[PDB]
Amino acid sequence: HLKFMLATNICIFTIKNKLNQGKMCISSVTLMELIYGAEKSQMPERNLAVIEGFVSRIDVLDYDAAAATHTGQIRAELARQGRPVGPFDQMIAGHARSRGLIIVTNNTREFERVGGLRTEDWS
Amino acid sequence: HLKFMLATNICIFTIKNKPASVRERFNLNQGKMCISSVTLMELIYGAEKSQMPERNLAVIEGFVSRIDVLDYDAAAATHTGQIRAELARQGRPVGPFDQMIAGHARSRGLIIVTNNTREFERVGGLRTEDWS
Repeated sequence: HLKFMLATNICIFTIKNKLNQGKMCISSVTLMELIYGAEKSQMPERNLAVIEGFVSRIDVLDYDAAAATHTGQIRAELARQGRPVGPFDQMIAGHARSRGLIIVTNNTREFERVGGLRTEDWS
Repeated sequence: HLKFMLATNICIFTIKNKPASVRERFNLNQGKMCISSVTLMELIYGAEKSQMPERNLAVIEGFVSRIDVLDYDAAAATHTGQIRAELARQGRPVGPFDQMIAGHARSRGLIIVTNNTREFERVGGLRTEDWS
């Protein structure tokens, strides 16, 4: 039973070192960011290989109609507040909220603005 | 059955009947079109930020019921990451959401229908059409 959705930065911290098993997942949106980071890195093949290994340990959730609907709502509400958030961060927030998941992030201030969204900082 | 993935602006053009050539072609192709859930997100955002959220939301719901909504999955994400990295290398970036639609389409072997096409024409393995 899934309890957490790890933000992209948390995935990176976990990989680089420098917690729960079976209860964690990522949005497919975070996978996209991870792939982009590896491929643009100095060692793309090696870093891509690492990501396949990371992904095999957690669930990757498809970004579905529910995730999209929550995201659209969040984006409209944020715009009203003058509260900017990254486009992908907004999608991860919506996905998490759509799934009743805790979003784990080292940016608890950025995701704090999404109403109905619980956050933890494992940094 | 699915052959096209409609970009967000094309959906809007279809809904508004402006330019009316898009809806014309939309009707030619019933049963062969879909959208990414990413586009649904953009559509919902547009409704909810408007002055009449409930009415515009209903419009989106009515439109979407006529086409398939595909979930943005691991393959879509992976093609997107790669497309994004390649555009970056070439120094020709595109909007954050647009590239996700491009990646979703390529991951599914679909034609992406869009009023741009210059932004995506160079993407290998990705076919594009303009209904404007």
